[PDB]
Amino acid sequence: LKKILIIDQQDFSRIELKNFLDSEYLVIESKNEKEALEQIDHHHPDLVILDMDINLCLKLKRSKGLKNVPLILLFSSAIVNGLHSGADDYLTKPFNRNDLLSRIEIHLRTQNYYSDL
Repeated sequence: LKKILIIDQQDFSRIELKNFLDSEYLVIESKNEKEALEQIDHHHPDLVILDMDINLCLKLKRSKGLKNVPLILLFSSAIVNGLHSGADDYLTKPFNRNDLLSRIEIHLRTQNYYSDL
């Protein structure tokens, strides 16, 4: 199973995401920056999903544990202006669960593509 780290301060949405993703992946939850970074050192996830409600993209990207690991940013209702750049993909909230699952699968597939390369 591929590993997905979710970072979200809001417990309700964090749990809704993990419950949804648990059927397909090994899912690690995190509620803040320090937890996230610690989970990265301990588990080295294959993909990271960051909810804006917690430039954290940069910080995570400036981390030796995220090499070749895509970051997906989820944000509510500026990013188009360039703020919080550094992520590999951006989904607005609420997100279509089926579209998220598709992007995740495509990003991991690309990850494998380069691994096999």
